[PDB]
Amino acid sequence: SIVLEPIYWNSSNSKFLPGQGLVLYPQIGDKLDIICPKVQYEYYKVYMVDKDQADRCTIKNTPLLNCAKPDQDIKFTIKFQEFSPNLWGLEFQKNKDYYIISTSNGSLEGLDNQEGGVCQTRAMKILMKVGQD
Amino acid sequence: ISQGVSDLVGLPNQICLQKTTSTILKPRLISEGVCITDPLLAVDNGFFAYSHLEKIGSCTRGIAKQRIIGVGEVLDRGDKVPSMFMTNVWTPPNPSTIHHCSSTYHEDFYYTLCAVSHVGDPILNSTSWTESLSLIRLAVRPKSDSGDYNQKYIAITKVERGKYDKVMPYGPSGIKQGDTLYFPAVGFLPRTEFQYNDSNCPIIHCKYSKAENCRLSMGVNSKSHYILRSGLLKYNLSLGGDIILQFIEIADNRLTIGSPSKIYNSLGQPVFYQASYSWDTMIKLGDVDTVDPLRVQWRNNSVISRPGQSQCPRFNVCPEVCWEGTYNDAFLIDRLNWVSAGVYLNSNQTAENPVFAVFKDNEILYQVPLAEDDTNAQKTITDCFLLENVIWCISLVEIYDTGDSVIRPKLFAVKIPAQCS
Ligand SMILES: *[C@@H]1O[C@H](CO[C@@H]2O[C@@H](C)[C@@H](O)[C@@H](O)[C@@H]2O)[C@@H](O[C@@H]2O[C@H](CO)[C@@H](O[C@H]3O[C@H](CO[C@H]4O[C@H](CO)[C@@H](O)[C@H](O)[C@@H]4O)[C@@H](O)[C@H](O[C@@H]4O[C@H](CO)[C@@H](O)[C@H](O)[C@@H]4O)[C@@H]3O)[C@H](O)[C@H]2NC(C)=O)[C@H](O[C@H]2O[C@@H](C)[C@@H](O)[C@@H](O)[C@@H]2O)[C@H]1NC(C)=O
Ligand SMILES: *[C@@H]1O[C@H](CO)[C@@H](O[C@@H]2O[C@H](CO)[C@@H](O)[C@H](O)[C@H]2NC(C)=O)[C@H](O)[C@H]1NC(C)=O
Ligand SMILES: *[C@@H]1O[C@H](CO)[C@@H](O[C@@H]2O[C@H](CO)[C@@H](O)[C@H](O)[C@H]2NC(C)=O)[C@H](O)[C@H]1NC(C)=O
Ligand SMILES: *[C@@H]1O[C@H](CO)[C@@H](O)[C@H](O)[C@H]1NC(C)=O
Ligand SMILES: *[C@@H]1O[C@H](CO)[C@@H](O)[C@H](O)[C@H]1NC(C)=O
Ligand SMILES: *[C@@H]1O[C@H](CO)[C@@H](O)[C@H](O)[C@H]1NC(C)=O
Repeated sequence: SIVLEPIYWNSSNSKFLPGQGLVLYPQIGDKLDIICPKVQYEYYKVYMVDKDQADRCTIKNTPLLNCAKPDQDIKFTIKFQEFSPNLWGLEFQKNKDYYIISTSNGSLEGLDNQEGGVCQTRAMKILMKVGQD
Repeated sequence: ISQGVSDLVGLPNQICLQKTTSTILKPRLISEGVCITDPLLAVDNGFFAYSHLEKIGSCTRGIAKQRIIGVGEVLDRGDKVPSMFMTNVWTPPNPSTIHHCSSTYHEDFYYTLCAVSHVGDPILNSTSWTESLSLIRLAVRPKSDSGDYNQKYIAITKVERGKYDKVMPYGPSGIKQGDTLYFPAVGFLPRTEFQYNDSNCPIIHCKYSKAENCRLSMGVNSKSHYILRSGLLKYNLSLGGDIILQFIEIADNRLTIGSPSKIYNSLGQPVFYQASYSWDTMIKLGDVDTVDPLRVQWRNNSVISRPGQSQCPRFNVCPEVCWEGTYNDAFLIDRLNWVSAGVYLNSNQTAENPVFAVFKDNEILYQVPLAEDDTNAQKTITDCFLLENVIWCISLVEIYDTGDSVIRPKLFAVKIPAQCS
């Protein structure tokens, strides 16, 4: 019935464990905010990928977050439901697994890197186990 | 005096025209594992057109099970409230191949234009879509043993698409002007043929926006092969034998990406609504200056917007490269003060909290929630009409509460109040 606790997508977030990232377990009906905080700024493009793309730390898609505005707070909110303003069919099914990663190296020159980056080096990835535990 | 349900025309009873924070609107609701999706609603002359797709599983990725295309009548249920009764239903053979139907009414029939695809939604697979269009005609009052009167396919001999490679219907309902029918449509233009001066992009007061953002947001992503341009598909019934559909592009006045749209008559003049699927997130509606070429006199509305995603959420006004949003139309009910009724989703980035609102360009006069907050809601279609000279609105709302077995649209009847206090 809940609003989950917000995730700040910056490298100093201790909830991204080394090598593991963040694992969430959201249930159907929850709401979540993924925030790229205001400002030396960290630049990211954040994507939702499949299990294989998260394990190899690769992207090939339209970003969920485009954190390239040092002046402003950029926010992305999810409700884990069937309906969405996403035109590509964003949905979250219970007992299904969803992966959010970024392949950026954090600098403005590395916003569009498509391999490696901050997913394999800082474990800046989210694993959402929808409708579990 | 005129009784029954009839078009919003003439001089209706006046409606309340000042801001009121108390609830003066009274929505009336009219009549496992399935999701009912892709809805359509049209209200014209005491009749209506309806459509949906029933899926097994998810509303996005479920297996398409049944497509319904139906017409009926809107009547006084006896207690001075409109309700709807189906009279003629058709279910085409292959539900997964019918996309983006659009219905226009003419005296005995509704004419419904759909797109046929074996590659999915033409919008999401544009380059692989072979343009193929279908026309089904349905009698609003069917007759027994009447041959092709009740239900009829109409074979489309020719499509005149101008400079566009592909066209298809894009939006719930259109209008008639005499014996000519117009459907809301979209045109597929290759980016290399798109004529656009990047200096028309309004990037002043938006320090992070670039001049290319408008042109790049004319397609479903920056590097789409096509750009999408709204318009109309024109079908002139007075022609003999010839079923020709021509595309009429919308003018580049306040241009945004082609999105589902609606053209309707209210109080006697055509009105246009275009969904906001990119960076310009304030509501886009207005009176039609010219039908051919199509030109819309967009209102400068600062109160109605729609939920988005990270790049262009609700109330975004600065050009970004984004393709997101919802379809939530509004219906002009008084041209003298330009007040409209419609449903908007009261959420910044989530599809929830539907609200029925009556509003002007720069203010919402009165509104009411249709459910509770955190109630999930999506596409909304509103048509308003007269029931013995009282303005009524019927809204089709994609809605469900978390935990429902069945995701289903709902029909809401809202009487527009006469006095404000
Ligand atoms: C839903 O989203 C709403 C819109 O968000 C904004 O637009 C989108 C497109 C993105 O760009 C977002 O990044 C934006 O935030 C949001 O409402 C906005 O909330 C802002 C506060 O968070 C609020 O204020 C900011 O602007 C004022 C000045 O405002 C002027 O112009 C408008 C235009 O008409 C006028 O109506 C206003 O009256 C103002 O004149 C700033 O002064 C303010 O900041 C401070 O100002 C300092 C200057 O001295 C500055 O240095 C420093 O930054 C200070 O913080 C804000 O920056 C926006 O006006 C408001 N917009 C609208 C259209 O309403 C919703 O927020 C609700 O959220 C709750 C929690 C609460 O914060 C409410 O205030 C707010 O309405 C979003 N809703 C939810 C639920 O999240
Ligand atoms: C729809 O088609 C009819 C049939 O041609 C058009 O009506 C005729 O149009 C021309 C130009 O107005 C006249 O010279 C003819 O004498 C008209 N004849 C009749 C019987 O109407 C009509 O203009 C077309 N309308 C649209 C919107 O395309
Ligand atoms: C919405 O706003 C625009 C811009 O303010 C209006 O466009 C102006 O319309 C007048 C009268 O038609 C012209 O003289 C101006 O040249 C237009 N452009 C401007 C002022 O930049 C438009 O008319 C407004 N629409 C409505 C319905 O009010
Ligand atoms: C980021 O990646 C680009 C190449 O993609 C590289 O040139 C740049 O030096 C990188 N910066 C950092 C800080 O890793
Ligand atoms: C697009 O069309 C191809 C055939 O050309 C098909 O194989 C593919 O699955 C389609 N994808 C979508 C998303 O429609
Ligand atoms: C774009 O507009 C500007 C000023 O309105 C004009 O000078 C310029 O020539 C136009 N661009 C092209 C390519 O014609």
